Amino acid sequence: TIPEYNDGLLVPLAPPIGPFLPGEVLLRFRTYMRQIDTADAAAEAIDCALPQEFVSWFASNAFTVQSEALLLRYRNTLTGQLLFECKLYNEGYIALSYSGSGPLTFPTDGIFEVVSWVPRLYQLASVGS
Amino acid sequence: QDLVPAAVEQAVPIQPVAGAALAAPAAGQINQIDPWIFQNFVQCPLGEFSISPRNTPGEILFDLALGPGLNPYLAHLSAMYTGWVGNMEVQLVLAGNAFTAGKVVVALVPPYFPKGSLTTAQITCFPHVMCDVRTLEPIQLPLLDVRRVLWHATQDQEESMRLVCMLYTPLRTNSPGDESFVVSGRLLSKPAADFNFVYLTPPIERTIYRMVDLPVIQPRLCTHARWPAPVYGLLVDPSLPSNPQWQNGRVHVDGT
Amino acid sequence: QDLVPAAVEQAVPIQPVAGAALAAPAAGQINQIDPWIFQNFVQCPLGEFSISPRNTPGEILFDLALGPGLNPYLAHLSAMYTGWVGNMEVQLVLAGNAFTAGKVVVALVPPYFPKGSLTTAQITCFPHVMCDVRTLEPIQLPLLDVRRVLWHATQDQEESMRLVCMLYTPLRTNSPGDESFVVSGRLLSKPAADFNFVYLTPPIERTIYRMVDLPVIQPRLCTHARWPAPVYGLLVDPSLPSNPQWQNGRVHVDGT
Amino acid sequence: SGQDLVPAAVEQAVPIQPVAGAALAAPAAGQINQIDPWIFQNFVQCPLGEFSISPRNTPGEILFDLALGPGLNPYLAHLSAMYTGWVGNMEVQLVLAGNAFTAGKVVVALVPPYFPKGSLTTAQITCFPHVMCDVRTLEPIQLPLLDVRRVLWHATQDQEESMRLVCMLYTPLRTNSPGDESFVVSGRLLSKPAADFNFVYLTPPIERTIYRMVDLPVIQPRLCTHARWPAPVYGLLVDPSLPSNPQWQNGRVHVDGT
Amino acid sequence: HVMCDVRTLEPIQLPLLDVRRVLWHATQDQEESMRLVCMLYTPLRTNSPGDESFVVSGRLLSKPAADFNFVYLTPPIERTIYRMVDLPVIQPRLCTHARWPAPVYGLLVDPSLPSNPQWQNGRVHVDGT
Repeated sequence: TIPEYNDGLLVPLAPPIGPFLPGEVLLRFRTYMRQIDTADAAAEAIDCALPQEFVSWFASNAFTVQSEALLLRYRNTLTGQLLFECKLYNEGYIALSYSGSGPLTFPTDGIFEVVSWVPRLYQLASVGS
Repeated sequence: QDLVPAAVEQAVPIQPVAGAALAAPAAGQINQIDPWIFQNFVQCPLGEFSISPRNTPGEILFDLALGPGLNPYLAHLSAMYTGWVGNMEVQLVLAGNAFTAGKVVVALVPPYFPKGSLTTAQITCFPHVMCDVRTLEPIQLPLLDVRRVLWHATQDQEESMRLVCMLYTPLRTNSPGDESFVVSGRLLSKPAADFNFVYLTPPIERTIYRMVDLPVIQPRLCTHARWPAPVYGLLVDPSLPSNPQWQNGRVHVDGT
Repeated sequence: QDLVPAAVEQAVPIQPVAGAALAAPAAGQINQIDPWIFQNFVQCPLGEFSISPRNTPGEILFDLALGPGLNPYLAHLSAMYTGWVGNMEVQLVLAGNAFTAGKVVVALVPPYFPKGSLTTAQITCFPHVMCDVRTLEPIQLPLLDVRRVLWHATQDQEESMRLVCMLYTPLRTNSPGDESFVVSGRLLSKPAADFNFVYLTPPIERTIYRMVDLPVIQPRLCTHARWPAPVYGLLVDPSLPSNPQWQNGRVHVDGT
Repeated sequence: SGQDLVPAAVEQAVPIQPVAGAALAAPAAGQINQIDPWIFQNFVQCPLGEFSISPRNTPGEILFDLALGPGLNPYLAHLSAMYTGWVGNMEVQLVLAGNAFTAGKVVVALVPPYFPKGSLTTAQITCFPHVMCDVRTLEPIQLPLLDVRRVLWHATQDQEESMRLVCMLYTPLRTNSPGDESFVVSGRLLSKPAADFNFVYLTPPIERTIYRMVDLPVIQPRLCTHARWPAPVYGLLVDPSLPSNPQWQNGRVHVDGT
Repeated sequence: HVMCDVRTLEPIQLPLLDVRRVLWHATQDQEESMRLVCMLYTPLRTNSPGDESFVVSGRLLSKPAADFNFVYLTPPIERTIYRMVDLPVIQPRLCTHARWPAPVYGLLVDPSLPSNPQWQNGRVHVDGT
């Protein structure tokens, strides 16, 4: 959650991630930190909208926008099995159309390949778990 | 007599605009392009849309803009030149069943039209082409070059003749119909007979109009943007709150 | 005025290449073929493919190569000759319902294009023909003879103008739809007006380009390849491990 | 404007015949492909077109060596992502406009295709069609770069055996200057396509190719991180009082990615 | 471009054409017109006695061509935007200090003080801010 930037006051900061179309969830990245613990052994995870080397490659090349979102394609580079296609909005978060109920994980050995610019009202194929 | 015909085709009429006839004595050069770029419909970089049955009538499916950013050949040549003048020629395909009842209408909205919100009654007052989603052959349009200035610089803040496409009648299925059907659509375009660029510069990028390439980095060989640790997982949990307000790791796709 | 038409047909434009006009003073002979081989579309030996709904967009459905191996008449005549020069003319049919929404695009990839992996945005930059799977009449293409050399020998390691066909939009069914639907497709081809062979040799086989014939032996009158015993059974058990690493009985279909 | 230089060093005769460019490959390509007629008007600088002759160079040092292709122009190296194929010749200038106190000569030969590379000693670089020119020439030395080939065109994939253009340093560079300075003549190399250059067959413009010279990220070194320790960079500096040729293992990449 | 050598005698005339998108520019608006950019192509190779170090100076003189025209006669306005910054004709002894309400008693230099102060009074941009 947001910490205290002022000691007790308010401060301008980045707006929340959104909005999404009905039926789209936020694609999260995941690393595990060092938490001092007493008895819990579950690894505390911290999620970003985009990892590093995606905050470089932007502002090192400053692209245009030309629409509203990018149609990515996370094709697993081994044998070319298409895992999922996801929308990257211009505010810098990846939205993947999922209709399930629990956490579906993904293999971390594929290359994001761009396809095209889409409008905001684009509908993706769902994922299966 | 005189027979009238009820089925009479189609084909929106145009009056030809001037290309390099107006801009000739004010541009330093007028550069012709390859005469085989005028022959092939290639796909626009903004050439994807989808029509779901959860779209209401009046929804705008795409909004292009007449530029050299409607062609991968003309977005590559436009690094070398500083300005363009001329007309394109769009064409859209539609992958629909014979179970899908609906119709889209593709209008030619002029520049400096007040960009509020159009309705279905007002989209059909422009030069339009009516097309259903059941059709097989691709339908095409002229996308002319109505302009106040003599030529357009390739820094797109100047207004040009947009191409709006709305949903006229609702996309309803005669079958029971899954909501995950969506009718795909692609947009292909080519120059019409009067396209040319203006003034030879060195090729630079940056730009605009270069396509966004992503770094070829597998996410196991990456770094998290809120901790000095490599990335490990890749998940989507819908039980989490869907609007996080993080501060680190946020960026635009234009570098800001 | 000027009417434009939205529906305008089709028909990829070509510039005619030289056949036996370039290769005439460097070949010893120029042998004409039967003038009724130019009249009939006969099926290619690589003329089968299928589009399942489990195919993702971007998948390549076939990849031919312009040769005399695209015709059963020209793969029979090519035993007698040592080289060929000229253009073919493909045509593909598609057996689809009116329940299948999808589109394939058949491009003409030139020789010495870097054979990595194409995408959907790049397949439509070639001279292509867009065709859906719901169509009835067969659509055809010119398959020209872009080449660096004067003629092609009939030993296919020299590059020639391939013909790639991708899946543009995904093959989705408006119905609920069984996954075992697959849209069949066949490829038929004939010579265009400027085909001729080069130099008369004796007919030999071997080759290439003779079709693989199997021995007319019922498997009860055969011999097992890991024991000196005749074959008895013929089964398919999915409970066994599906990747055996045997050493006896393994062979290629090219003799190695 | 002194005329104690050599202004009589015009584009000399070379023992070569005229070579047909796009007239051969016109009926073997599948389409009509012309390029912009303002590309042929001005000499722009080659991408590998900058060299220098210090007086610490022996005779027989190869100054530049560049094959004929689309890589001799910033325009044609940009247009050759759209095409697969080229034909025809180029026209190359040479800006050797050194001081009025230097002395020395270079020799620019025309090495044919399928000539074995590697050594190319100074004794045998005169056996080709060559142009000899002083390093004090005022006007730019022009020379043609013909397209000798046995195939009807070349693919735009750089393994094509094509006509090179080697420039050996013939006699060493020296100055008769009255004190303490030895000038380094800094040459350039300008080029434009000839009247019948032509590309062959249109193709999707792929960036990840050949030529498509190296680009760098626009980020200050005070923002970048360090490749031998997890820390930022705190100022670059030279020092000739350190281990001069170290043998590190971290942060050592090639410029072909490996 | 023109690649002029640095030891030419006669001056290098060259045109500066008016490439434009509009029919005529407006004098009270700094709109984009054709620039001249001069780049040092090959470096200077000279001697120098011991001082000075032989700079090569270069000036740029201009005049209108045969088809320069103005458009529409208006009354002359004073502000402009083509005005040399005219300073007040006032000696510094009759001025007033910025920080403290006193007259000025002498202008000087001193290296030994903090060379880059951060005063918050007496700070004004030349453009009037």
